[PDB]
Formats: sequence, C-alpha cells, structure tokens
Amino acid sequence: MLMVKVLDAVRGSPAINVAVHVFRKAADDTWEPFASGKTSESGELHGLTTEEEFVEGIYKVEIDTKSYWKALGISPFHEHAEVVFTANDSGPRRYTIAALLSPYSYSTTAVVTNP
Amino acid sequence: MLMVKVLDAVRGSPAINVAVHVFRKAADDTWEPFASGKTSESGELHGLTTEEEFVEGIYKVEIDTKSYWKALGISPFHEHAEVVFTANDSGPRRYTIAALLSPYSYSTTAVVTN
Amino acid sequence: MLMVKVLDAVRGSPAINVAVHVFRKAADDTWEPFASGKTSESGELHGLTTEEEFVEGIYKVEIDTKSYWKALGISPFHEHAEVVFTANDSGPRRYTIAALLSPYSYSTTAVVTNP
Amino acid sequence: MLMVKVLDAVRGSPAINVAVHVFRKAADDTWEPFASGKTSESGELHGLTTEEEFVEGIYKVEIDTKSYWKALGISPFHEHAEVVFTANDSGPRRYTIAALLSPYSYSTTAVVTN
Repeated sequence: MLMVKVLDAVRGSPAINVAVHVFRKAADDTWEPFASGKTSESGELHGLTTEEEFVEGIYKVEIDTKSYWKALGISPFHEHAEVVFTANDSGPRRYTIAALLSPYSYSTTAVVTNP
Repeated sequence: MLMVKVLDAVRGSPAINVAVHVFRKAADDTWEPFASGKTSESGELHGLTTEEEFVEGIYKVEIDTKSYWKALGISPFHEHAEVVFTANDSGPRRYTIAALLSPYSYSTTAVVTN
Repeated sequence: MLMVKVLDAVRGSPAINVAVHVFRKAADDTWEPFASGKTSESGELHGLTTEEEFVEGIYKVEIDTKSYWKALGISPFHEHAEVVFTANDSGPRRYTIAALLSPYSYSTTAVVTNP
Repeated sequence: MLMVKVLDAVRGSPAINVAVHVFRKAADDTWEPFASGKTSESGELHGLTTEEEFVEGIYKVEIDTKSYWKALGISPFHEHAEVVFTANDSGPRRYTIAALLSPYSYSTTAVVTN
C-alpha cells in the first residue's frame, strides 16, 4: 500500500540502491521502525507493508540521499530527504511517494489513489 | 547567515506568515530549538542567526506547511517539510533555503554563496 | 519509445485527459506534427510512435496544461508546458517525459534508458 | 516589470551568464524579439522591459540551458527551457519567472505580485 520511487535528475535515470527507512509515530510520540528497503534497478521500492499492518497513523519516510550522491563522487547539501504524513485516516489508500533528486535540491510528490 | 524563502505554487505568490523552526543537533543526537519565526510579506525570513552563533554542525529547518494550506481551506498531504543539512566553514558562508509548496508536493533548494 | 506521464501536484493524482502534441523539426526549420494523444486514467500516454518512425532529430512535446486547469476552475499562469530535446543522436533510446503540474509552476524530468 | 531568476541545482548557486531571450506574440501568430540579456552574478536579469512597453499579450521567455551545462562539461537533455504565458493588466503587476536547473530536469515558477 506504500511504494517509493526515486529518480536522479543529474543522470536522467532511476536512482538505484537508495536506502529507504520508514517509521511510524508511536503512542509515546517516538518514531518506531516500521519497514526498510533499497530501491530496485527501476528506482522503485515495493512490498514495504501489508494492508493489515498499515494502520492509521503518522509515518515518516526517510530516504538516504547523502550516501547516494557520495558514491557518485558528489558532496550533496542534504543529510537525507524525509517525508512525513498522516496515512489511512479516512480508510485504506495506496500511497506512492516519488522523489526527484539533485545534489542541492529535491522534490517530493505523493500520489494517493483509492484501491 | 541563514535565510528561508517560501513560495506558493498554487497562487503564484510568496507564502506569507508561514511558521519556521530551526533546530541544531546536540551531542546526545537530540534536536534543540535554535531559532524560529514567521515568513514576511515577501515570503522571506531573515535574522534567524548571527555569524558568531552559527557554528559547524547539523541543522534542521522545519516549515509548517500544513497550517499554511489549512488556512486557505485546502487539504494538504504533508505534516510539514523538513530540511536537514550540515553547515561547514570551508568555505561558502550564506545559506538560502528555498521551498516551493503545493498541497501534494514540495521542493526545496539550497543556494550557498559567498 | 516515447512515453509521457503527467501528475497533478494540487490533487495528488494522475493528470487525466491532458492533451499532448509532439512535433519534429523539419529540414526547413519548421515544426512538423509528429503525433498526439491524451493521457489515460493513470496519467500516462503510450504508443505515440514506433521505432522505425522515431528517427534522429529535434522533437518538441507540448502539453496543454491550460485546458487542464481551466476545467478544474483554476486560472493558471502558463499557456502550456513544452519540452524540446534532441533524440536518438547516438542510437535508439526509450524516453520517458514526466511533468508535475501546479497552477503557477511545473517541473519536467526526462528518464532515458537503453532498450 | 519582468524579472528572470535562474538557479543551478547541481552546485547550489545562481546560474550566472545564462542567455535569456524574450519574445512577444505578433498578430500573425509569430514570435518577435522583445528583449534579451544574460543573468548576473546573482543569477538575475532585470530591466528587460518598462511598464509602458509591457502591454497585455502572450510572451515567451527562452532560457539557453544547453549552453550553461555545456560550459560546465555536463551533457544536458533539453535544448532550452521555454516559458509561455499571457500578461494581464487586471491586476497584479510584477512578474518574476524563476527557473531551477538540473541536467535532466527543470522547474519553472511564476511569482506575480503587486
């Protein structure tokens, strides 16, 4: 129900092997680890969660942009990119989180569809 | 030495009266309040820090995008936008953090000049 | 070999039924009509061209953003979004042209892969 | 009354010495040169027009992005970036056309203020 897609705006390609960590805000206001993975050769990350597991709450997706640029020999500005949102508060939805990466800039977009 | 600029991509205007909070990373890996304010009529926020207090370290700029959209009666996706970066003395000195806001998308850009 | 994808950053959804016109620069420096279509319900447009037809040259993709926003009751800034690029100059490639639309802003990204 | 600002997203800096050409649509649906220049050290271009010459109509701003990237030795995708818009007297008066450049992506934003 949660997919992450990452593009490289410098090379015009998917961002491959980018680490992604997802957290869920617990009842005590701390960030609990929820899921993690790495983008595939198409720059996508699927299978982070199931419908039963993906309950209502506040989630944070943290994308390790810094390691990505370093391995390409570029010293980027940001430590990472994070996306924080409330999910499922009016029923289950499919969430696609897209990120477009440049060394000193990034964009993030959400596409939300009703399964 | 740190300047924040916020633009509204729906109305083509500065994003006015947006709350901004700046944090510095402490030794215990905790975020401590450092500065804050609200963007002006030109969507800018200046005078958050001085060259003396702005030492090397990791900083987080949090922009309350959700309240901005709610005031316009538009339902947004993100809870806020966060920009996290390391400040380095070698060797460019002025940091402009720009943010371009839409309800389901934002971009942020850093302009670092001397 | 040419695909166009359009997203709506105001609604968090694909941009559906957006008109797209593609032109190729002729030998006399004029823009010849090459192909056209409308984005589907996933905001995508496939099948604009074939490999035999998609020769080396300069192409322009014009996306009718203005009609899209008007039909939603918004008066946008731009007349359209156009993307102009040289294609296939070092052999056939697959081109994905992505556009992210807001009323007073747009972004366009190209993903180029080797078939 | 028309201002162009260009930023480089790879180096986090103003895009300096970028060529900009502005055209106005003629009755024959043809584009006629109207103004031009090169961005300054702050990546800005001012004084392209006056309030008197800037009448209602359709304008095209063409930014030579390809030459900018080539000078840095980076191969870009686009031939240039074009921004086409209608200017309207009712009723906000100053137009800032911003562009944020990467080799395979650009964004453009209009800020229209009074």
